[PDB]
Amino acid sequence: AAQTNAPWGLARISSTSPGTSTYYYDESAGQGSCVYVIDTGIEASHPEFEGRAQMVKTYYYSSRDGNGHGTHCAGTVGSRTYGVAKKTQLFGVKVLDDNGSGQYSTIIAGMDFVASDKNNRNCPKGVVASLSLGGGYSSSVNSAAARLQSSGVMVAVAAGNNNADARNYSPASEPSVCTVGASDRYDRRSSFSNYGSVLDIFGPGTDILSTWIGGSTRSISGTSMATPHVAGLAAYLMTLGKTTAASACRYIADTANKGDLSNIPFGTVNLLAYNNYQA
Repeated sequence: AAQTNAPWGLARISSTSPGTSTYYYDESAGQGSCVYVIDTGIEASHPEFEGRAQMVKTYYYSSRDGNGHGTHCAGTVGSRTYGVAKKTQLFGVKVLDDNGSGQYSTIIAGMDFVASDKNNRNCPKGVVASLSLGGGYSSSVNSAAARLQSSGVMVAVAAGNNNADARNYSPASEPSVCTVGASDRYDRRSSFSNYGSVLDIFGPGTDILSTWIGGSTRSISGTSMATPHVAGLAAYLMTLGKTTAASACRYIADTANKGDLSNIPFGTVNLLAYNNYQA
């Protein structure tokens, strides 16, 4: 399948070169997979989600996304126009308040929630969790992400936006999950992207158009935007049967575009997420 005039990041993940604008992908499109977006919530009524999104848990007075961040990330995973995996099922877990903040204890509870809640959902092709959040190093936060991964969920986490080594941030620094840095449309490391040996992969993160609250759209930047590209890619590849939740991060690294990014510090992987789709 071909989506013309796609957001640059979608075109990038199906291309061996920057500078194109059509997204190519297998029409299975993540059908039968599920992606949990652990964030500020999801505006499930947005026409872009087509009834495939739902809130399943909140720790606050509402499950609605009063911020936009979680809706944007969910749109990059799975919206019809802005999403990588256009037929996946999206489940929102609101661990962040409408200012975008959350206590680590709540975030940990949300991760353990997903590890159990997947057993209440129909995801025959597999389960992914997208975590566009983080703060300073916490062994307890890292352990929660490790448990979620161990339970059979492909965990993708943001590297962080400090232009610093991600070893000092959580859950970015957890070795067993997929830690995602950000790149721009010219294949440069995004100016804010964290780096370091703990990164597994880069995805598009600068000037990413996606869904927003109020039935709208906007372009924003962050490792928060790169992470759902990778989460959606994992769901798409799992639906194709090419990999599993336990092996998808490594598979994405195996099949990435290699050595094409600029300003990658010595010792950080130079790997850009790529779907290897042959139309």
